[PDB]
Amino acid sequence: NSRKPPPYKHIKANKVIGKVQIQVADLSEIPRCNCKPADENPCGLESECLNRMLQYECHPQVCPAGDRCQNQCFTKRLYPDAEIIKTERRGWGLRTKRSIKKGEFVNEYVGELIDKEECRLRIKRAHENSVTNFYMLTVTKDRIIDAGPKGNYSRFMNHSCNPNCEAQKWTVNGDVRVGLFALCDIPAGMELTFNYNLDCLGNGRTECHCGADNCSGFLGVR
Amino acid sequence: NSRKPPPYKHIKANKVIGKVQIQVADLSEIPRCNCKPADENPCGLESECLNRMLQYECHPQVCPAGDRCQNQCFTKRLYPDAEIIKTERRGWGLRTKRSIKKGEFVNEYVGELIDKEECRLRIKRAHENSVTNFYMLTVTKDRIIDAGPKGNYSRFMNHSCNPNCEAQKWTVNGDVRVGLFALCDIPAGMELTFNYNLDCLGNGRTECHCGADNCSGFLGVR
Amino acid sequence: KRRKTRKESYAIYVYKVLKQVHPDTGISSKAMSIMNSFVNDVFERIAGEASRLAHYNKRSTITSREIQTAVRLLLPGELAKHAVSEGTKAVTKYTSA
Amino acid sequence: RKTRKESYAIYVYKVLKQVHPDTGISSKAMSIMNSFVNDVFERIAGEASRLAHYNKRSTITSREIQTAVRLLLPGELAKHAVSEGTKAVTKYTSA
Amino acid sequence: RHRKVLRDNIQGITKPAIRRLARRGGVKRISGLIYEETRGVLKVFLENVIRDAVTYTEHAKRKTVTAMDVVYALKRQGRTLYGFGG
Amino acid sequence: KVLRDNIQGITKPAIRRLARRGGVKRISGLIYEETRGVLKVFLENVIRDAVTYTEHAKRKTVTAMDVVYALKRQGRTLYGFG
Amino acid sequence: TRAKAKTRSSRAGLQFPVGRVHRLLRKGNYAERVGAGAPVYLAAVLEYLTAEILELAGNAARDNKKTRIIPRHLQLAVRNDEELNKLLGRVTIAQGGVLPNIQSVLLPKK
Amino acid sequence: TRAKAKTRSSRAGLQFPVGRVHRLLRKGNYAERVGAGAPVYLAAVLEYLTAEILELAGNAARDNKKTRIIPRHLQLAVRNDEELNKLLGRVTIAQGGVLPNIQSVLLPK
Amino acid sequence: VLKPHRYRPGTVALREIRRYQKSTELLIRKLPFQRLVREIAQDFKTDLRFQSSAVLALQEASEAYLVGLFEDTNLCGIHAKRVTILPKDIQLARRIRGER
Amino acid sequence: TGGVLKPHRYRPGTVALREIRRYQKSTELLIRKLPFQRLVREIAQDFKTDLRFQSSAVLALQEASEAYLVGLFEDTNLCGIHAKRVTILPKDIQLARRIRGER
DNA sequence: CCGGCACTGGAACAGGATGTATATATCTGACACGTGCCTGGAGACTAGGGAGTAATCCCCTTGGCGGTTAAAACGCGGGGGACAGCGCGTACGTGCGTTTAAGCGGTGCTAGAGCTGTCTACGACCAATTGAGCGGCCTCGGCACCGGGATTCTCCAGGGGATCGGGC
DNA sequence: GCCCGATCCCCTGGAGAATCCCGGTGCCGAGGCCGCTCAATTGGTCGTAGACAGCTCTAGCACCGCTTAAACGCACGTACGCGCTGTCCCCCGCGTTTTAACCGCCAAGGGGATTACTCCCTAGTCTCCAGGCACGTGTCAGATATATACATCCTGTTCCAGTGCCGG
Ligand SMILES: C[S@@+](CC[C@H](N)C(=O)[O-])C[C@H]1O[C@@H](n2cnc3c(N)ncnc32)[C@H](O)[C@@H]1O
Ligand SMILES: C[S@@+](CC[C@H](N)C(=O)[O-])C[C@H]1O[C@@H](n2cnc3c(N)ncnc32)[C@H](O)[C@@H]1O
Ligand SMILES: [Zn+2]
Ligand SMILES: [Zn+2]
Ligand SMILES: [Zn+2]
Ligand SMILES: [Zn+2]
Ligand SMILES: [Zn+2]
Ligand SMILES: [Zn+2]
Repeated sequence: NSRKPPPYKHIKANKVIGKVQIQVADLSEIPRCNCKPADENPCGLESECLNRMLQYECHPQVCPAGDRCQNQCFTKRLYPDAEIIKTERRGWGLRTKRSIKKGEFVNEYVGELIDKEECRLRIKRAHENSVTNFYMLTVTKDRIIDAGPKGNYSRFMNHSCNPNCEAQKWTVNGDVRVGLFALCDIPAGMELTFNYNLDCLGNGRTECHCGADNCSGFLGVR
Repeated sequence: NSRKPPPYKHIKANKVIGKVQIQVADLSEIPRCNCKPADENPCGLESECLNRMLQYECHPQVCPAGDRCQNQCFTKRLYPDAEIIKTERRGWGLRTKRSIKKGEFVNEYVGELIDKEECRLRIKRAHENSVTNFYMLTVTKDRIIDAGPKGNYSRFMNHSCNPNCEAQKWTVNGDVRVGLFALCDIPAGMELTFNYNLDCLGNGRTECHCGADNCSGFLGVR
Repeated sequence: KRRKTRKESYAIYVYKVLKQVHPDTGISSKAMSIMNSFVNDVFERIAGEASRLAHYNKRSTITSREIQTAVRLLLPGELAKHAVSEGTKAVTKYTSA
Repeated sequence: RKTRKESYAIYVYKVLKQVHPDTGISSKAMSIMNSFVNDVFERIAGEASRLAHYNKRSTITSREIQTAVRLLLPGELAKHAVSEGTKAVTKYTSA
Repeated sequence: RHRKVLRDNIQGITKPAIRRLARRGGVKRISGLIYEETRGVLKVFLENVIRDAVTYTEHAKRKTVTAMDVVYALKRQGRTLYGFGG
Repeated sequence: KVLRDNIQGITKPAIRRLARRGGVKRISGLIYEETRGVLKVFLENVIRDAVTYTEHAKRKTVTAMDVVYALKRQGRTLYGFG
Repeated sequence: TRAKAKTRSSRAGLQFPVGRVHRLLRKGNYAERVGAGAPVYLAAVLEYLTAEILELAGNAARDNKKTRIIPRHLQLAVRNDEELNKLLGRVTIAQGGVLPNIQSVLLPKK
Repeated sequence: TRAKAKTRSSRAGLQFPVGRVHRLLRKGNYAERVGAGAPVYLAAVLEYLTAEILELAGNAARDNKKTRIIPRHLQLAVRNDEELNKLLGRVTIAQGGVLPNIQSVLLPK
Repeated sequence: VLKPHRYRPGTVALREIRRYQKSTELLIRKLPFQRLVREIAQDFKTDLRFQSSAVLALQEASEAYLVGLFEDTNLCGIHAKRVTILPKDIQLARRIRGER
Repeated sequence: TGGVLKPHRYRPGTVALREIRRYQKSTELLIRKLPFQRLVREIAQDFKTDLRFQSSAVLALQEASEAYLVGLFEDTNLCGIHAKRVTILPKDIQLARRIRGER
């Protein structure tokens, strides 16, 4: 009631439950940039990387910079600070230790690969017995990421009409994945939060109880 | 000292005193327009005559529109009204009777084809016997017009720093002439005037003593 | 003096053609060179096209049937329809005598 | 029936095995090399023809062939081909 | 007679087809009036080649258009093409 | 004597006259240096071919037919000079 | 020779030389043999394409009050006809000049 | 025929047919007489020109980790060399493609 | 169910510029292209048959023509300080080339 | 002691529209013959040394050079007008030559 | 307070959930190799003409000098055009769901392309005769300038005729 | 009261004008003739290219059914044209002074262009013999595709070790 939530099975990768699986592509359909072996930032963040700009991810077997490039971040998992902490206005929230300049990302959104009909059935069960499951994410047609039973330190996140993160999708090794980022520079020790545009098939539940210029709003107004 | 100005000889064309006379042009150098035999104004005023805009003058043997054209005005002498009236501020000047739409011209400025050295001789004569000649106008290097002995109503004219007449040069039948045109629209019954910029190697005589905003100026500055 | 050798041109047939369209005009010695060049330039395009038409088909003769096709491939739309009439009338009048 | 058809396939395949001993080639590419050879042959011959005509001659010789290459090939290609030709023409006669 | 005539077949060159041809040439943003003009530009180019190919075909006294007539009619306008014979 | 600096005999008014016959009304100030480089690479391509045609015939004098052939070779036919 | 000779230009009714076109075809390296109607067909086209130009050149020389053709009229004749201008597109005539043409946006307006 | 027949392209030291180039020249209506060193001169040039468009196509195919040659490697070899690009300027190669090129004003800032 | 932020304008275009410049296939439909050839060719002669590979030869010439006209059209727009192409750049390109 | 009057000048664009009409109607040559003839002999010296020229072979080069330049200055103008200008700059010549196919 | 006895868990066990390599099912299509033969290339002469080499002639390319006038060079003012910054609103791009032809395998059929054999009319070849076309020397004669009187018109010239301050 | 002697608006004897027009005069570039020589027409003879009739067999056109990727509407938010205003600098129109292109002569010699003579390089025939082309046998390109014990990592559990509580 006042401490660490009930146990949640931790998973690092994305497992499959339904019928669609991962797409292991060979080293023949992966795009390849045009950077040159150079100073501290090759294929870096302040560079002109044709693969970074278009939201691609380089493979260490094609990128000419070998193992010096910085464009391999989804497969290495050097997540920053701000593990789980407790919030008083909402459930848990998070707070960081070091200030992150604009341009770095936060832990990847992991879960289970349920499908459309399975989401239908699950939300209908949880509705008819009043559980109100709200851990879903549509990434493609008949492909949904579920962070209800499993997940990581990401699924303990909230909404904010004045946010500082963003949910933008990347294509890695011929497969689409979702990752949280940082909008701009922020201080340390505060609660990072992100906006999401809800799409409800029924009724709208509540109003966003954040405090700022325009955070009166609602949950699903725009 | 109370009536019409001292006697002058009334003439219409210009005669030669020096060595070079008119350059009689053949009917093979006269430029040509693109007007068609059409409504009431061919080669008119509000139309776009490729001759009228470049300050040329048609000749009835080449122009396609024949004799209906209205671009024959230096050779027909349909001079306007406004005979002589004595002036209270300066000697005689001139005055008009009716109104004139801006875009039409007044009598041609005619005289004698004096030259450089003889003009020098004449100005020195006027100094060493107190005449102070004031009838000179440059048209071309060693081609000058003098309106002392010859002339018409035009030579009875004065200066202003805010006039309503302008002196532009036209090329008729291969020969460069000078005709005064009206700057702005003029109501009936006032004094017209044109501005001239002097070029003298002597000393500055006086200031333009009219009454207006920029009327002060001076003779030989602006 | 040596009486230098002879050189042939078309300048006495161009002059016969001119006097049937305009019986009272002349022509300049520098305007006749341009017409020589014109005729010599148009002869070669047609001959060179018929030479390839006859070789694509494995023949070894040039007849009045390759010339007609070369005229159509070379000339524009409304020009290529009067030249055919001229040529096909001349050939008929010739082969009757 | 099916008399024959001549091509440069068995000579292109001989030349390839001197620059790249372990490499193949396909049919769509052989059919392009053939067109290339046939296209250059008839640009080089149809100009020696015109040279011999302009000069009032009747024979095509190695001098016409050498001059008609300096007008076609640009730059260093000509400088190397003119050297390649006069080696074969020298080795052929002294035998 | 099996004489099924055709009409209004210039609308089978759709809008996505034209967008792909413009993407291969390097174009980022496209107006909305290019589509009714690329078709007029293509219909002019095809006629000047089909006319010459049919002219080369009638001379040989045949009824089938072969793949050499097209190569000759193309090379005759300075647009040589490698790969289809010759 | 070896010649040099003759590209500057193509003056500025001589280029304004060609621009007026072409039909232009107003001219910048860097066109005069841009045009003397376009005129100097057109002449080399023609003189090279004329001198080749001249050496093939064992002469020492460039005639007026060498230039006509070297022009026709590049699709720039010229009527009037035999 | 037994009868009275008659040139071949008079049998067809032409003004250009059939017997010289025949020899130019025969000694020009075009083919191994040459038929009998090829010169008679080629001369009758070479003459039409010449009358066609001289007519327009004479018309153009008349509208300037002159009685003689010079290289300027051959230029004005061809650059005004949309099929001669297609036949002679890449050709340069010596001492011909250009056509008068000014763009509308450059004219001085009020 | 007494001695041992020996080809004409083995005296010169070539790979292309001199005896066939000769007949193609003689039966093509180019002139009235053909000398004796003209085919020997022309075969060497036809061989030099073809023995160097393959030495670039092989290199371009080895940079894709492949074994054969296909019509795309010939395009890549030809449009990347500044003399062959001027010789084969108005030629179209079937199934070739284009060169990867994107302007500098259209990239995002 | 929530959705992630959508792409920005100019990415899904700049990403397929990069993949159509890498393949070598044909970019039109074969049956619609062939029905138009058989229709144009009716104004010159009736009852014509076409070999199977005389129609595969015209498609490549046509696509090679259009792909290269668009690259000339794309420079006039940049000259005028735009990034879209309009129907008045095609006309300038063709007129300067010498076709219309 | 006495001034001499002067009329009004011309407006910018009149003496430049008179010369277009004067030069688009003549047929004369617009370059000086001796300056042009020195340039040809200077260029042709880096191909073969000490060779002579015919007086009518030097006159055929001058007729082609002018016909080339006059027809390049007509394509430059259409680009200048495309970009909404009246002045021609050095970056129109390059666009014209690149689209036309030389550079 | 010591021992009995019930109460309880970090960590590994048994059987299982599940991730990576390995032994068959069976197709699989196109470049690189043998073998016979039939036509085209090589060898050995002979015959006639095309190109090479040496003299001779005269045309036309190069070089120098003097005088005159038109074009090129240089410095000023000034007004008009190129260029940057804002602001508004229309039209092109991205995403989602329903509707429509393109592509891929068969099956049946005949129109016309490609090759073989026979045979008549057409173009190359050669000798003899004659007129169409090219070069050189001459007229004739309608074009640009000088006169040149003298022409329909206007003009410098002072003159006559209606009109007054006193004159009579 | 009538009019004297001078007085300024009409008026024309030569003049002067440019030049409407009516004749000489010196002009180069198109037109015109009279030899003359070589290229086109007339008349047979000969042999191969091409026209025409048959016949075999590939390949272009038409029809039918099934699965699924591509084309078609429709809604919404925002990035990009397009017009308007203000500043400043650079190109155009004018006068003076300086330089070299043009035009007309004269002079010397290099090299282009014929003409005669001779020799060797190429076409044309017969023999003869091996290279290149069509068809047939062979070894992978090693892809792609399923089953299958069990390779280390996540976990329900059952006797075992600490542990606290009840009791004698
Ligand atoms: C996604 S869960 C995050 C933490 C999780 N519920 C927990 O307790 O561990 C947050 C739930 O509270 C609601 N919620 C979170 N932040 C909110 C806010 N700022 N305004 C209104 N509702 C909010 C959302 O509807 C969501 O269902
Ligand atoms: C051009 S003449 C013609 C007028 C006549 N000569 C007269 O003034 O009695 C005028 C002379 O008067 C002078 N003038 C006229 N108006 C003037 C004015 N408004 N201010 C100064 N001087 C003026 C001029 O200097 C000139 O010399
Ligand atoms: Zn990288
Ligand atoms: Zn990179
Ligand atoms: Zn809120
Ligand atoms: Zn007009
Ligand atoms: Zn008029
Ligand atoms: Zn004043």
